[PDB]
Amino acid sequence: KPIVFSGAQPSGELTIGNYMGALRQWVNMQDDYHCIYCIVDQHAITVRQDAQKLRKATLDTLALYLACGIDPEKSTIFVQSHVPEHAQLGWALNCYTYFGELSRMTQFKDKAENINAGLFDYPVLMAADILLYQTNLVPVGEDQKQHLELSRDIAQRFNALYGEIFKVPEPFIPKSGARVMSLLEPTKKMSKSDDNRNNVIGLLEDPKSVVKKIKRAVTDSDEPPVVRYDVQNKAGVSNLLDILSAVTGQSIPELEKQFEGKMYGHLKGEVADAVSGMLTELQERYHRFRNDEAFLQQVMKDGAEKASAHASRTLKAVYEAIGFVAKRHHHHHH
Amino acid sequence: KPIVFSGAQPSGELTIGNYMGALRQWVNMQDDYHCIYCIVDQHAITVRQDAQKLRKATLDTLALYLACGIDPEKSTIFVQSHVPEHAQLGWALNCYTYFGELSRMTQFKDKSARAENINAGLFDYPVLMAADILLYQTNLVPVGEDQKQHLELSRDIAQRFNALYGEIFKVPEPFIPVMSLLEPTKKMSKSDDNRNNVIGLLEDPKSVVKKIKRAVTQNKAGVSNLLDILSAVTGQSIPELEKQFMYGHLKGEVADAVSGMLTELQERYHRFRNDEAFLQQVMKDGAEKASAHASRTLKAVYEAIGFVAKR
RNA sequence: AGGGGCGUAGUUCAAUUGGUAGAGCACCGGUCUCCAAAACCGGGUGUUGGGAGUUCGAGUCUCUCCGCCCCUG
RNA sequence: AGGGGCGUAGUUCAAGGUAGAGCACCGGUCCAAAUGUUGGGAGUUCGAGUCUCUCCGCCCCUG
Repeated sequence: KPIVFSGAQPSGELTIGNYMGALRQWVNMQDDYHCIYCIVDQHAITVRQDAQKLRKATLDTLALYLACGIDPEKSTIFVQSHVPEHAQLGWALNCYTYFGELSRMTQFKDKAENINAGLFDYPVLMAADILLYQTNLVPVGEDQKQHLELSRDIAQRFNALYGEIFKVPEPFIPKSGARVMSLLEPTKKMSKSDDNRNNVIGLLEDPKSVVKKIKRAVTDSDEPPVVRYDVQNKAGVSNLLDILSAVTGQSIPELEKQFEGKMYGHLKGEVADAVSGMLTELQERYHRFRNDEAFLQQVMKDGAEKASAHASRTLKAVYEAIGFVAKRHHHHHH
Repeated sequence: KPIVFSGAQPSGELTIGNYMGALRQWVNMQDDYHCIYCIVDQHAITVRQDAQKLRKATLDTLALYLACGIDPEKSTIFVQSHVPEHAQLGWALNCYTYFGELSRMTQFKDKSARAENINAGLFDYPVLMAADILLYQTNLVPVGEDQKQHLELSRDIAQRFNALYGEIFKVPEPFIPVMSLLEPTKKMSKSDDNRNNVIGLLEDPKSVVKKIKRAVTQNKAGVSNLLDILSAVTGQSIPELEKQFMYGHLKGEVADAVSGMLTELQERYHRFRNDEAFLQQVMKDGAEKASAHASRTLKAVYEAIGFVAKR
């Protein structure tokens, strides 16, 4: 079974695009694949932020993944900081990553108040994240192909010097989920990092907010009004259909037939009642999980236990190749 | 009691300058100070090298410190990598050290002048040295071998993290404390390719006699230093030596003097070095003792930073 | 550890010679759409880093603190 | 993932016609001082450090 590493950034309200395009289909693939979901809190402190907020953000992100359907029996779900092997391999990989590679990373080269070594050094740690678990499928994140390429460069550069300690990871492009485009720029896809949030709709949004946001979405000035799928000409109405089709499963031609003679104010309202209906169940659930302090502390405890087992195997193999003397655990440790 | 952290580079072979300069004294200081000795194998990989050699080295270096007199039950001696807290705090302190400060470092800027392995390692290491120090609530750091900037930075980071989160760290302070043979104008350093210009703690009289015979002989400083050595080897002074003392006699006398200083050192090493079970026990006990302290500091950082804690 | 510097609406920038902190962009309304956009029509930004001085008058001069930037070893 | 550039002895180097340096260190005072693998392979050529191709390592660049 192929092993898949995804990272859950503690900040960044999951959008309906994230859900329907990616995580929804990945919920249905936990038995075929060995999916690992790591809450990368050590990657978040690269940017300064409120200590209580990050702690709550970590716990928020956990419950929502659970709320999105990640089964902690089938899949491994943990907090990056709770598995030391991450920092630990991170340092060793610093010695097999070159200054220029890190500095030519398009993001950093761009950044202006916290040019910390975290910001610069994150891509090595992100390669330590992938490589510990012998990952072979990586779902290439947003604006982060560079990063996986650097992981592949690191792992080959290490394995070339010492042997196949690591699996070279390949990018994961699963079943393309729904096509969710930004609500005021249907040319652009929906991004969790969108500074203007009217292009987005988070998974935990008031039915009112869902309505207010789909109401402001861009349409066209076609007279007569038409609900037809033309991605070139009718983008915003195309997008409204792709979203709706995704929530309901109905086809684009079915939707067109259903909206014959209806205007856009109706399609909007209809798309908003369908979105918010989906998010009521997933929001019901979320709070159950978010309130169940015990259950949360258990999914963490069990989850990190499963990770830190698989990671120390790899970390031992690395430190062996490296030239280090092994930690002396107990007389009868092997 | 004042907590002293000192890092032990595996690869470098210790010189008589190191021992009479520091260790010999420090050995007789483990009851007044809380001394900590960290064999920094993770700082060693920033350069490429033979894996098997390092391993040996680490141990050779460990066993040599135990022979020079370091009590594993009075001090904390251990191998850096055997404590994860170091990389854990290294990562976190990476996010509080500025790109400028690091690039500004003399040691990097220069390798960025030309240019062999400009790796994240050569760049981020001064942060890891800061993790090394702040983990153990260090009070005093023996700064030597062009590592004053690295303490300054360690002080400057501790001041910064503290100023934002609480006084979780202690600001380290520089502890206030022989020249190279064929270049008395230069000091005797383990990091000198010419080991004819140095004299190892484990060198045998034949090799010790041989190396000193070629010593260049304040205006005759090769003489002056060759005498200074005896001054610390014998216990005598300069006037007693200026009176007691051709130059072959001085050379032959520092030979029998220094190799006579190395005796219990060498004899202890060969028993320690081969008793791998003893080493295994010393690395296990030091590491267990180090984690217990380092994990305490680390817990406090992880709470200040805002991380959810484990259990 | 020494040594230099910078700090203005959300953002990018002004404010001559010490005399009334303003623009673009973004954003917000209003008009406008079935809804949106666009289009017009307006609107509002600001801890001038914090504090202390100097002056009749300080974004402009001085000090101090803060944070960051640059330099050296 | 793509696109350029570089590679000579320990080190810095010199030079389509058969590879020279320097510095470094090793040889020759009581004591001390005071060389060739042109990255590898394959081509083109009478002839290849030089030209083409390919690989390897690193450097620069883009997202």
